[PDB]
Amino acid sequence: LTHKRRLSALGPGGLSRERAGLEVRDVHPSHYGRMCPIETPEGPNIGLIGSLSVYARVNPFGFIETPYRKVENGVVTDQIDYLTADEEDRHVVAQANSPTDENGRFTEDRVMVRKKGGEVEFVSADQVDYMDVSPRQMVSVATAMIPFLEHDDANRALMGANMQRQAVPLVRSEAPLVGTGMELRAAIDAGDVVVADKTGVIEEVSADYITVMADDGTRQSYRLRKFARSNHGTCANQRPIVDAGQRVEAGQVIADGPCTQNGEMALGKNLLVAIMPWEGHNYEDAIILSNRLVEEDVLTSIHIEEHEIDARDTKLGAEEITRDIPNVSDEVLADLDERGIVRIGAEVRDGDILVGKVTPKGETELTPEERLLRAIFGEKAREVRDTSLKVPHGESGKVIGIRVFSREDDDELPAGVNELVRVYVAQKRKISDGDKLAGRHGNKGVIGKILPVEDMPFLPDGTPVDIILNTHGVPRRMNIGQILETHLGWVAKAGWNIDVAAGVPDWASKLPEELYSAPADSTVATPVFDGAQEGELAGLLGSTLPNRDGEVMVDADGKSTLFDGRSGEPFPYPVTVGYMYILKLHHLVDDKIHARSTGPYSMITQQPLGGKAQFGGQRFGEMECWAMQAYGAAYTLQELLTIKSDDTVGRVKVYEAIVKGENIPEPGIPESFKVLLKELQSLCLNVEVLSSDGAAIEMRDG
Amino acid sequence: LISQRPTLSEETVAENRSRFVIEPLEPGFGYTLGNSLRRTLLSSIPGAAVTSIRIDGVLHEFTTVPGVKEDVTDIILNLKGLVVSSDDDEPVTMYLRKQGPGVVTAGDIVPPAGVTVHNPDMHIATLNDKGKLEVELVVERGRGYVPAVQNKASGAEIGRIPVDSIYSPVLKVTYKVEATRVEQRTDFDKLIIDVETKNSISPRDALASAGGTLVELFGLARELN
Amino acid sequence: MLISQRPTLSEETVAENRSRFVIEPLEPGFGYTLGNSLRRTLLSSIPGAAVTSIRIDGVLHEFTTVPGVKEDVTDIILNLKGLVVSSDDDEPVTMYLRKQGPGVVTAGDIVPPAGVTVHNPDMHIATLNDKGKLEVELVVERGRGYVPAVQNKASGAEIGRIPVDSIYSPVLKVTYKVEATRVEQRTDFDKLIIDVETKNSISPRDALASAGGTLVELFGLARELNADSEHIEIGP
Amino acid sequence: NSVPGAPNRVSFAKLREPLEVPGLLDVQTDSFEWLVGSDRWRQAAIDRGEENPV
Amino acid sequence: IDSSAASAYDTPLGITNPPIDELLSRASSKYALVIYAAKRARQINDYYNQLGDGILEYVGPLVEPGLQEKPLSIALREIHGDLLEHTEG
Amino acid sequence: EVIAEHPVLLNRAPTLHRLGIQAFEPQLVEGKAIQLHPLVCEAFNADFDGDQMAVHLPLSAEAQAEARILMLSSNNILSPASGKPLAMPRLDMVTGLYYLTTLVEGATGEYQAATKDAPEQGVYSSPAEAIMAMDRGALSVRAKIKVRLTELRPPTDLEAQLFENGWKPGDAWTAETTLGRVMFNELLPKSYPFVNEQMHKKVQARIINDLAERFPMIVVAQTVDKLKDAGFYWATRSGVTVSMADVLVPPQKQEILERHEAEADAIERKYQRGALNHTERNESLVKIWQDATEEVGKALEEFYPADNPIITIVKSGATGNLTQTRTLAGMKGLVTNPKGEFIPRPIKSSFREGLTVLEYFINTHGARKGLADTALRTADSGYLTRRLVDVSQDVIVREHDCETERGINVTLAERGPDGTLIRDAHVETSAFARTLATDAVDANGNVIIERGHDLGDPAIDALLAAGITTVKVRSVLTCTSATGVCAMCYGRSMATGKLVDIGEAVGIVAAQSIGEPGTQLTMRVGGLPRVQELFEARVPRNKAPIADVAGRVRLEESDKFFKITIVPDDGGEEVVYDKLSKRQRLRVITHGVLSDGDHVEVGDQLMEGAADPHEVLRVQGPREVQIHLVKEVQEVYRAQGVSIHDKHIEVIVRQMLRRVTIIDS
Amino acid sequence: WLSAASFQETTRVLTDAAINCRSDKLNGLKENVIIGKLIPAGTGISRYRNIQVQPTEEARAAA
Ligand SMILES: [Zn+2]
Repeated sequence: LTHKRRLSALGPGGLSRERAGLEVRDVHPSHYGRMCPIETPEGPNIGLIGSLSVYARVNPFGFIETPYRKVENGVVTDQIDYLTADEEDRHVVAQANSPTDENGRFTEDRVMVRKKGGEVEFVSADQVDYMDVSPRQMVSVATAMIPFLEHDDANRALMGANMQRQAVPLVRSEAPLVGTGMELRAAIDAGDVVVADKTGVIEEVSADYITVMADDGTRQSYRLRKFARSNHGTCANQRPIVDAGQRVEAGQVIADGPCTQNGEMALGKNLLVAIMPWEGHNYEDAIILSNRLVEEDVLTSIHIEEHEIDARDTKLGAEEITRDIPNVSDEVLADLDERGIVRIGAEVRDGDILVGKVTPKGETELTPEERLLRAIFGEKAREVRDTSLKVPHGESGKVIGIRVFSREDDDELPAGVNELVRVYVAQKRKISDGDKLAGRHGNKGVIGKILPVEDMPFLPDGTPVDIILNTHGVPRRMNIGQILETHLGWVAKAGWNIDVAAGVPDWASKLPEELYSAPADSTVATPVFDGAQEGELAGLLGSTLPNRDGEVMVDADGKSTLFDGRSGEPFPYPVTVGYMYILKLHHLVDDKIHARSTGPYSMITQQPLGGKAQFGGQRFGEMECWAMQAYGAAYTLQELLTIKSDDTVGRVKVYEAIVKGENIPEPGIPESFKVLLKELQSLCLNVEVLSSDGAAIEMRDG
Repeated sequence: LISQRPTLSEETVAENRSRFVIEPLEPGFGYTLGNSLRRTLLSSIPGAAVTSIRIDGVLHEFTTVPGVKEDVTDIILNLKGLVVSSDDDEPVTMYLRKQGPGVVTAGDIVPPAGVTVHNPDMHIATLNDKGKLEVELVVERGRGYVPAVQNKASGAEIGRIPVDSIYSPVLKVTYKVEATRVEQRTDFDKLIIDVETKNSISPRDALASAGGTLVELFGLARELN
Repeated sequence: MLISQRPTLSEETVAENRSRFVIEPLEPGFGYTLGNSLRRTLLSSIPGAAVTSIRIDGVLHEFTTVPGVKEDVTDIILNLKGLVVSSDDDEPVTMYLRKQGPGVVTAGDIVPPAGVTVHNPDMHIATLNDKGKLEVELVVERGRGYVPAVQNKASGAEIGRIPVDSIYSPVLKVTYKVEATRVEQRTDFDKLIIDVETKNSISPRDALASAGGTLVELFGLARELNADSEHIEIGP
Repeated sequence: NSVPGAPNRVSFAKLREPLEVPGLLDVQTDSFEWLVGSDRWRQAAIDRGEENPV
Repeated sequence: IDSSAASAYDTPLGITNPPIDELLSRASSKYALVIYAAKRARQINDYYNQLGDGILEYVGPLVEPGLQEKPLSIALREIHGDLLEHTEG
Repeated sequence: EVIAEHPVLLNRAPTLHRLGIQAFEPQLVEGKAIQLHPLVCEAFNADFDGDQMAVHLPLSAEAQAEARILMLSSNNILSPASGKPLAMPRLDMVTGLYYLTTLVEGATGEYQAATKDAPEQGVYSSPAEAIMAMDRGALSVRAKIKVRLTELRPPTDLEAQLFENGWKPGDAWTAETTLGRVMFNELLPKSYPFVNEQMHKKVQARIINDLAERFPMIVVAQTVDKLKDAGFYWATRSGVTVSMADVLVPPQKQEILERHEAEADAIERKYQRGALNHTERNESLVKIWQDATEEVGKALEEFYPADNPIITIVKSGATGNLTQTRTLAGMKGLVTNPKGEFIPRPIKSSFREGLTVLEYFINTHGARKGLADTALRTADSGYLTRRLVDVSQDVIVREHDCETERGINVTLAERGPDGTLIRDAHVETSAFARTLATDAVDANGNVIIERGHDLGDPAIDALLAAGITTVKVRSVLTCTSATGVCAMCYGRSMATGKLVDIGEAVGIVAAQSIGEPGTQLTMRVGGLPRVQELFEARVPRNKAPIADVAGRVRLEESDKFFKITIVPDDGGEEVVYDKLSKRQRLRVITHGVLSDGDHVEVGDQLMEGAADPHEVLRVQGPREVQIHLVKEVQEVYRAQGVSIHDKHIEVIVRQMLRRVTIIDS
Repeated sequence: WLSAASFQETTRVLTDAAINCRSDKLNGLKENVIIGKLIPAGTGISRYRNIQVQPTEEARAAA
């Protein structure tokens, strides 16, 4: 949804990320209601990419318009006019939070308005000629889903929106206890939810199809996507939320999507959080999790990977997909069917064969030792080379789907390709140390510890906390909105009943009549710039209802007396506890860990490749060389440069010495220097290495 | 100096809840005893749980059964809430099989002699006129939390679906001290510990098992001197 | 159930009365429970005797200095609170300490009554001046743990009494630490290290044995609800 | 309210909304249907004041 | 005397078992110590990889080695024990 | 078996200094994430919010020896730039060591003086008895008591009055302190005297510096580990939590806001009557709202208790400022335009109360401007560091002593009120870690410090006590070594703490030390561009011409320019200058406009700004231009609270003055 | 010319060096890094590379 609503300043006919100064990456006062000032990348593309506001439209000429309510003589009318920046500059626009009477007359004389050049000012009620429609007219869709946004700093709100776009779908979804109201509309307009087209009744509901009757007399059949891989590897399956015989309406949500519960957006989970330091395991933005999350599969996600291999036509022959595989054992080919492909449901580990392919090899002169060994054991040398599709390093899972295309069955394959086969491997990942969790207020962190249930601090009722967040990270980042959310979250999962005896309480004067009492597990909405206040929050904290034992675990200050799990003594001071909605971001250690001892190399300069997908090495750049030179470590730097990157003879000699146990030999000459010398000579430059005598040293060793 | 030894008494709060009082105790000693008992109850109480399931027409977890409103993953998530009691160490097998429209609950599982299911009203699945469910579950015994064992370890077939098993039968344990016991001095503790289980075993049995484990440990602590 | 491997306990002498016991291997999570329970039991379970109150001759109203001796009242109290003493009776007993003339009044000069003995006769208490005297009356009771100074139990019937804090426990200092070990590709087992320093009237091993016995009694009282339940069996 | 089947989520909002949130995907669909020249785009252009939409 | 016995530390663990200050006192600089230890370790490794049936020239570890102790650790222990001498170039 | 005693190198990009690559002993873990020690983060500039690290494996014997000796993390605790410790307790640990060591009046079981009926209460015979009393709830770790200590050294003052010979372990002395301070001193080495102070971060840094200067580095590493463990243990029991009830607002904020808003309304009404400009109104409103911000900040600071969880973190030195606390509870204040100019209307709402729509919009203006400027600053700093490294790389210590009598004059004290000789505020980076070139001689000539002595704090104290205000040290600027520099001229190495080893690359270290604090060098011409134009020997943007000769000054006035004529003091051709920009000011002459009739010096500056170093070199000499360059660079770097020793700047400046132009071949 | 070419303005430096027929002496950090030789600093200087290590006479006799 955010991708489709994105405004980019880069591309053909646009700016470049390098030729753009600190002039276009600014929040111009004309962006109000047209471009969101919060949601933008925090990397090198800051300010060059943005998102449309909620109410923004587009002119036929390509300009962005925003709606305003026309006011006259201090009376706010119901006529909405769409104005652009040029038309907005001429008029003076008020604020949507200005108090109005029953008809529209401003109760107060002084009104906050915006003049031509931004110019936030106070004017009389007669100068105003326009008013905003909603308090959240300046925010985008992602920024409008952050509760208590006005209590968070701009940087933390930016981070919160960016990370909220990065959540992964969990196996089971749960809507937040405290939201902003931009969850039904966002999920419905996203499109991943299934919506009934015409009113009627359900006839047959299953896990993969829904049949809907209608008053007209027409049957609508909806097919639901089940365990379908998205563009980024996540699992996108839909589940029905209706029953047979239920009567639906046109527009009613009929089947949830990946991150959707009952038609509302649900990107994370509500967890019991305690705000306190704990033995340094949450030091420097780290997170401590309970083991109940792993046991109950709270933060568990399904990831699907696709591997495709094609047998084409070569010049030396044709490539055949079969379970022959000249030189392997016999147990490797146990999960492959008659046609040489794995079986559905077979678990695959690292290095296991998925599709068995083989290619023509031609005539090659074998080593005499290999010929003698084959003569001894009888294994005849076949002129075919194994090129089977194998599971990449550090990957595993279960095979859930095989798709086969063949040219002999009239399939529109590209030229030269004869056969093609794709295999889908699905894996359930639980939460683990190194995974990144975050919140809606820009508070992120990697899990540093997963404690047992009996080690976590617990309430005097015996309820362990689910997550421990450090105290030292909140005040210096100016994102205390989470704390407010925490308090409100508790009330949401506590129920409340304001004592209306002896009249309505003074602090609850402006509360709506439906908020005077709520049951347990109820969900509340806090719109972006018009929601719960601090006094109302304190009053609701004081008005919460007891637990099943008739006692209150959290007092009016939002603090509880926790016990120590591993010691038993209660902590000397009360600790802030509550419920926070946290998200599991798409930064998992399983996709980050990489190691290599020896692998593929490059062609021109015989240096190791780069990247996890290619089993490449880590770059030892110029800054690391400076650090080594400052340390004085000449030998470490020399070996790193010579015998780990470029010394072609040195690499194999070092490997042999390590295996056989001898000393590491002396380094040679890096290949990159010889490449440089050849490139210099090709420019008609006479570069020659001189020995001590004064002769020329030839570089043609070999 | 007190010559009166501590004593333990029990009171009943509910069918699966109980409250045990230990008194008298030395000052500053109730919290540690309560925490030791709580940790032993939450960690080392043996129980029984299902370890694998096999459905008729499915081959893996990430699929769906025709005629069933819930896919296999939701069925497994529902089955992970079963409370089962077995009296046999080696694994046993239970069979569930229903056809036609209805709501397949935990009361439709027919267990062998020696295995019982304590909640024959939990929701497992729902079937329409074209839905048939036929599954077999393997019930074993153990303690703690054990993640699923893959088929490459036990050499099982392709249709078997390993399931995470939680064997702990204890729901919630808490404690509180009073420090009101008086003999000649007014600074003696009184421990009150509330235990609630999953109806598989009574709280008395869980407390007795925890006491036995702690007795063994603190006895090996003193005999090896 | 059966534990994977039976835990073992080993001692390590550090000083005349100081030891460092090691218990390993332990199932993951049991180190903390065992360590905290053992520490509390050692510190507040073993019975013992200690000096409850003192009365210094010549000091009745103003408790600032004692004539004829270099040390003041506070130094005398601190020296006496370090006096280790074993007793046979449970009711309070009275001991006398009389010294005539200059010299060092060591703890050996105290005349022990029947059933009461001292274990550090070379503990310095006070240093009298030339032609000086010191008559101190001590009250010795028996108890367990550490009790603060109980205030005078009279409205002024006896005014010279000086209540002092009573260190009944023979064990002086216990510190427990939990580390991680590995048995067989399982680097999650716990190892418990208990450093215990006691007085010279008891040995740390005997203190550990007494604490273990008391804890066994407590948890057997807990176990008596159902002796035939399914628990974890250590073995032999 | 507007959505037929919606869960009950009480709100702390104290201001009425005169204008509802528009279609969040119109920025793409409207542009493409202008490009193709669909009938609904022609009707919208005519109802907005037109001479000869193309 | 506290000043005389100011070098009172706990038992070093693992890679820090020979205190670095004493080793630095043995050698001139830290780079000299590095080359000292590296050359002694190379000599020990050559001694371990000696044919046995040829000519024995490199002296073995002058201190009793551990079970599977690295030659560099043995070299550092020998340096700390004043069992070797070196001359700079 | 194979990974035992085999060090591995850990690196985190960017590598800004040497401590970005460090050697560690590996231990197998069951996860997939590298476990990093909490005390090496500041060296790596690493936080656990998604960062990644690279691991390299040395192979040869020389590589492993270098990893063990040179690059081990337990050997590099002090910064090579300023010498301050980097592996020291920070953040949570500090809080613990704060909470442990603070003293609270009226706590449980505190010391009470003896009365006419009862003796002293709160006196314990040993720390073990105090621990046994606090385990029963009868004592607090922050209550003043009298305890008899036998294993802790007296604080260097009671030891000289109680033990005539000295204190040996087992000697008993009575200390009036808290149990937390007893525990903290149990953490410290046995021969270290009792401290008995509240552990602010400055105090901990001072203690760790003292340990590094006086004790072996293994002892320092072990002590730092003990402090880390204790701080982590006591941080979780410190009771620091963030709650909406802990964020208090001062009760007199409304009165201050109302009074200053009345003043603002008066100014606005006066402006509407025509008797005000736009700039004057903006300046008056800015001053009014700045005064309101200061008043609200002072009221908030005075209102909060000393044990508030928000105030405690800031006051302990753990992290944060008072400005952030004021913004959280109080007044946000004045915000800037997108072009960097204060907006007359302030943000009078704190983030606890909640900003409105327009205040949030202006806050977004400022925040995005800062975020976008940060990346450009980082790129410029990286480019400058690369240039500095590529310049000074032939500066390597090649000898021990060049045997030179030439040096640099360094000032210790300037005047003194009546002869007290107030110490200069910048003597730690100008006179420390240097060797004297000549014997220090004062009035009634007597050698205080001999030639070749490494200057330290005791040496500076002795020199100040003797009445000596200036000294002559040895620097790399004046060194007569053929190739490279020598160890005596460079002096002490800021990392090890002793004389620099022969063969160390001091140029790379100097370049990295200068270039590392570039990201935190906020521009206010100043900041990073000033440094870049200083190191490139460019003419300044706001060039201020200096006098060429000394003598009479003649001023000529006109429109859009001025004119200065310097008549020679002893006669000659008077120097005539050229057109000067009017948006600049003349130099203030003591008490101050340089109207006319003044006697300027040989190189006295005339206008206000920056003088080009080329004219300084041409007029005065190479020594003066060296002084000018070093002073300007240090002035730029000291405005952000960054400590860099003068030797790095001196090395870089030395590499800039190595050549002469040929005119008469 | 090797360090100057590696630093900045490769074409101008190469042209000037070719015209001047300059001869790099190969003694510095950057050149030795490029060609693969030990840098002339730290442990790579002649004083530290030529250390001769041998057991002392007493240890030789004892062993
Ligand atoms: Zn020199």
